[PDB]
This record gives sequence, structure tokens and C-alpha cells, in this order.
Amino acid sequence: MASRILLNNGAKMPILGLGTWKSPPGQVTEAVKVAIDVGYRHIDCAHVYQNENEVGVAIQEKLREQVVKREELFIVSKLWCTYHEKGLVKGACQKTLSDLKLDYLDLYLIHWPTGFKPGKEFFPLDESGNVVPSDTNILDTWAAMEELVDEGLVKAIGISNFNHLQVEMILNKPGLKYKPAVNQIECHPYLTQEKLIQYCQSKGIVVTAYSPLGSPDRPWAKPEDPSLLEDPRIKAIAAKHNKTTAQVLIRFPMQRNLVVIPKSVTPERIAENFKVFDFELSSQDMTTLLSYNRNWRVCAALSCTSHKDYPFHEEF
Ligand SMILES: NC(=O)c1ccc[n+]([C@@H]2O[C@H](COP(=O)([O-])OP(=O)(O)OC[C@H]3O[C@@H](n4cnc5c(N)ncnc54)[C@H](OP(=O)(O)O)[C@@H]3O)[C@@H](O)[C@H]2O)c1
Ligand SMILES: O=C(O)COc1cc(F)ccc1C(=O)NCc1cccc([N+](=O)[O-])c1
Ligand SMILES: O=C(O)COc1cc(F)ccc1C(=O)NCc1cccc([N+](=O)[O-])c1
Repeated sequence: MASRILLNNGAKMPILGLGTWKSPPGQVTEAVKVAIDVGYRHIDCAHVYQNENEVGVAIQEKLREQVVKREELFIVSKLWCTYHEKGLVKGACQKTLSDLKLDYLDLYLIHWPTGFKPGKEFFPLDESGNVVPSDTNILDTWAAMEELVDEGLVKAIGISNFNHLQVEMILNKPGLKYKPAVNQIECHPYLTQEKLIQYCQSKGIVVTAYSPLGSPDRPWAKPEDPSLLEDPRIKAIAAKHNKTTAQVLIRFPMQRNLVVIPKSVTPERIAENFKVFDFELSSQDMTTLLSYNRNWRVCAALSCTSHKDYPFHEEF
């Protein structure tokens, strides 16, 4: 399969990237170095992950070593919720650029549609534990993102965790200058996202699947929870193809025309997870994997469920 997908800004994006949420700061530099050595050309980052400085050390060292050229890398980061204000967006992007030791990002996403009160705390709370919103709306934040393209800080802009009505709100924005290039959403066999994916693809927006292995290291995992990597039905498809369960879980979104960003800090898994370009799942395999949907969503925050822009009350 071709390694890159064409975005609606005219640039090509590698369909396989390395995730970095939860990658410890003392391990992520070597994880990213190994990833680049074994062929990864796309790294998914965020300020809220608190490890961009260490990701940046790896990127810079591989550029200095001339393992890769900057134009061959596709570096993604995200604007955190406490920076949705007009006057804060550029500085938030600049801090990410400084930490990653880059002069531009290939793609910068609104991380969540929910804006929060600015300040030091990433989740400002009231005394009952509700997140404290900011009055900013998704359209003014979008205008601020467009300015970053026009200032040369980012080559593409997009969104993450937007439901179809929130995507539509931007597409219908008066005076829209740049369409979102990407919507990055949770997607795996237990949360297959058909409706939102078809909506986005019909509008020319590329979808990136996050948590493709079900995020088994998420901090709120419970022992009894569903496990994609241990599902015997997925293991059987993997065995039939002489691949690992993770390799099937990564190839699955690729064949839906999605980008996919599995996370690992384990060098042998980083290399394993990249070995997915030389086998195909049949149409029957694909439909069988889709049949496992249970609307099982792993990534959301209870503190945000009354925010006016909370994305997951809508069906899709
Ligand atoms: N936009 C958003 O709101 C958002 C939300 C969630 C995630 N994301 C992005 O998506 C990335 C991926 O999602 P995620 O981190 O939630 O989880 P994930 O990629 O679904 O799963 C990561 C977990 O799978 C393990 N793993 C990786 N390869 C494996 C293999 N071959 N065999 C067995 N276990 C394997 C990792 O272990 P080891 O690391 O110990 O090897 C880790 O515990 C994130 O890191 C982040 O970049 C974005
Ligand atoms: O958001 C991510 O990329 C992964 O999840 C997190 C990563 C972090 F470093 C810290 C927190 C989270 C987390 O709780 N993420 C979930 C989340 C965030 C913001 C808004 C909402 N919401 O439901 O509106 C949900
Ligand atoms: O709520 C958070 O901040 C992170 O997510 C959890 C934290 C926990 F301590 C326990 C469970 C979760 C959890 O299930 N999170 C995923 C989730 C899916 C769908 C809806 C919600 N919600 O909060 O409305 C949350």
C-alpha cells in the first residue's frame, strides 16, 4: 500500500505514525529515535502530553545525523483546551515549536472542541469538580488557527474529537479561509465510527484513528475491560495472515483510508508495528472486524460532560 495520503492542503501525510501520549519522558527520546531508524516519518504529539521537549531531542538528533531530511518528516501537535483564546493561540503553537525544536509543524490540531479557562492548570475545576469553561467558540478559535498558516508556523490545520455537527459548524463558518485537513478521533474495532468517518471523508477531510489498540495503558483502565489485543476473534484473523494482533489492528484503519497512530515505547514493538505494508485484509476480514463494534469509547473526561461543546452527547 502507498505510504502517504493526500490532504486538502496539497501535502502528503504518512498513513502510519508514532503516538506519544503516556510515553515517559525518560523513554520517549529513544522511542522516537528507534521509530525514525526503522522507517516512521510521522510523529503525533501534544503540549498536554508533557513530553514534547524530549520528543524534540530525538527529532533534532536524527535531523543532525542526516538520517532524514525535515521535508521527509510529518510532525503533528495540538492546541490544548486552556489556549482557545485569540491572544493565546500563537504563543501556544510557538511553545510547541520551541520544545520540538522545529520552525514549522506539518499539522496543528484543535485538540478538543471544549475551551477551558486559561491558567496554569490544564483542567481548571470548580469546587464540585466541573471543568471551568471559556466563552470562546470553535469558530473564533478556527480563525486563530488560520492565522498560523498565514504566518508560516504550520503547513496544515485540523481538528480532533469534533462530532459531525461541530465539523459542519466550521465548514459553514462565514468567511472560512482554510478547511480542516484532518479530524483525529478514537477508532478501533469496538468503536468503528462509520457515520462520522463517512461524513468527514465525504467532505475531503482525512480521518486519523487514535487509540487503535484500545489504549490498554490509559490511566483509567480496569482489569475487566474489553481487550482488543486479547480478543480471540482478532487473534484468529492475525494467525491466518501470519501477523500479530497489533499488526491486524493497525492495518485495519489503513484499509479504510484512515491514518493511524499506534503508541509504543518498546523498541521491538515499534519496529513490529511498522511491518504492515506487505499484507492485505480481505473485504470479508474488514467487514468481520467492523462487526465487533460495541460503541465502546475509552477517551473522554467526566469533568467535561456539561461543557456546552462536549462532543459525545450527539450520536456522531
Ligand atoms: N487526539 C486525542 O484526543 C488523542 C487521544 C488519545 C490518543 N491520541 C494519540 O493516539 C496515540 C495512540 O493511542 P493510545 O496511546 O491511547 O493507545 P494505543 O496506541 O491504542 O495503545 C498503546 C498501548 O499498546 C501497547 N502496544 C503497542 N504496540 C503493541 C504491540 N505490538 N503488542 C502489544 N501491545 C502493544 C503499548 O505498550 P508499550 O508502549 O509498553 O509498548 C501501550 O500500552 C496516542 O499516543 C496519542 O498520540 C490522541
Ligand atoms: O486528550 C488526549 O489526547 C488523551 O487524553 C488525555 C491526555 C492528557 F495528557 C491529559 C488528559 C487527557 C484526557 O483526559 N483526555 C480526554 C478529554 C480531554 C479534554 C476534553 C475532553 N472532553 O470530554 O471534552 C476529554
Ligand atoms: O473521566 C476521565 O477523566 C477519564 O475517563 C475515566 C476516568 C475514570 F476514573 C473512570 C472511567 C473513565 C472513562 O470511562 N472514560 C471514558 C468515557 C467514555 C464515555 C463517556 C465518558 N464520560 O465521562 O462521560 C467517559
